[PDB]
Amino acid sequence: MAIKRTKAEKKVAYDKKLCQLLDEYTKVLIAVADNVGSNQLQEIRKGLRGDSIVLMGKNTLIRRCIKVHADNTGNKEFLELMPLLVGNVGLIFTKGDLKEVREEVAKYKVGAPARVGLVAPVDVVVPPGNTGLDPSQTSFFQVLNIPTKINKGTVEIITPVELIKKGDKVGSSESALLAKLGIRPFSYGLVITNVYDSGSVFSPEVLDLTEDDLMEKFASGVSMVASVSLAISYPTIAAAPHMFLNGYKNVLAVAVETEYSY
Amino acid sequence: MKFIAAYLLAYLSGNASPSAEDLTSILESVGCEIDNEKMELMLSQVKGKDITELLAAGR
Amino acid sequence: MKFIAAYLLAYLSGNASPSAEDLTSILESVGCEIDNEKMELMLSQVKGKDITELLAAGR
Amino acid sequence: VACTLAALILHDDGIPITSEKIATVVKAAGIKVEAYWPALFAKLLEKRSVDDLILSVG
Amino acid sequence: VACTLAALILHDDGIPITSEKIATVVKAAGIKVEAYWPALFAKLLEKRSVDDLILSVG
Repeated sequence: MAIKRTKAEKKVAYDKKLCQLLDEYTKVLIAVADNVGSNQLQEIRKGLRGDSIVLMGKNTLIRRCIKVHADNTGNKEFLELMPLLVGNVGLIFTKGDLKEVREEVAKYKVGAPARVGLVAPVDVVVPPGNTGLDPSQTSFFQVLNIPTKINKGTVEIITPVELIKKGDKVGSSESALLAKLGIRPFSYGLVITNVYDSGSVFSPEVLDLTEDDLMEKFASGVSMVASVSLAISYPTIAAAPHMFLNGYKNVLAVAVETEYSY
Repeated sequence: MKFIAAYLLAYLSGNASPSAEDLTSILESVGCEIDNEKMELMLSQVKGKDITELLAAGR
Repeated sequence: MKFIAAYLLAYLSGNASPSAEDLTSILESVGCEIDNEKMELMLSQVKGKDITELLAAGR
Repeated sequence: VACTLAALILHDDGIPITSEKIATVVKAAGIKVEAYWPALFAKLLEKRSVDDLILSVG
Repeated sequence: VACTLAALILHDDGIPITSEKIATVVKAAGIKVEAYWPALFAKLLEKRSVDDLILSVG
């Protein structure tokens, strides 16, 4: 901080402030900015700062144990699964629910051009089409493994393709060429490692929150209710017209294979 | 089912479907013991319904 | 499933589906231990949804 | 049809679709017995899977 | 229907669809018990494949 000379620069003082801050809030989430820039963090911090707020510290961040030692639960060093802190983590303490926080943080991420030597967080692709750039070193794009040609006196990318896969490092040359193209693939913000609320520990697979899949299971589950409702004949309001026909359909049917005309 | 065919059958004759007068009588003529609880939900569901209109969409 | 039928059942009565008040109570009345994560996911998915509109397409 | 509805109820109740059984349900309804229509009906229903026909139909 | 939803949850949980079991889920919901309606419901559900009915329906 601004006090650059030796005076604290605290141990137990900030950890005590961090202590009351866990004890103050129902939900504590542990998150990664490391991908994110400085301003970019402030603006995500700004949204959270209205709702209820987040802190950084170092090993003084591991002291989820002292808060737990104060209360009775299981969000700490001891009872937890494997402490989900990773390097360059902060702690977000909140009034806000875990699912909602995940959506807040995960859903709205800020786009940010890739970096040389950074591992791609997701597949990076280039689109086909004219760059609009005149003839020059098109060769650099080919070196990168982007097929290119001059069409109509302009350098154009021949076809869409994945330049690099997820988990693979982005070469320097690649980054530089993607940047010239104006391509901004990566999404940065605070990644969620874990959330604690009310005696339970939630991991990022939980927090990315399915949600269409229940709309199909609800519609199917309602169709399971509805099905049961038409065929069963059990009529309070919905089920009731569908049943009447089941005695008639079965009869109307009974006319079709057959050999009365009446 | 028993209940659906029995009140449908009474409906073709033009006879009403009441509890004791026709619905139990048709089911008792089958040799089966009826329910009062289904017979009252089938009768309660029937009230204020036009059976002829519902058949007319078929479904 | 347990969770889908329980909040659907509460929805017919007109009762809301919250965590402890109705969803755990219905599942506990079944005699089953409710998983908090499954309840929490269902409540979080429900927020800001019109259950009546989704039923109205049926799928 | 009263005769078709009588057949589906007799199968749902678990009783065979014959002239006596159709006649008893038909009499309980109050509709007069006509020998040929129940006789045709039992004959049409002979050799049938009632279950397999019921379900189809456009 | 609260009674139909109660039946599908009872089968999913693995518990039999009877008057006691429907009554406990119905009470947890807060809906008053009515003897006729759960009794019809258990009776309608008697002799059924719940699994085979669930899937069809136009």
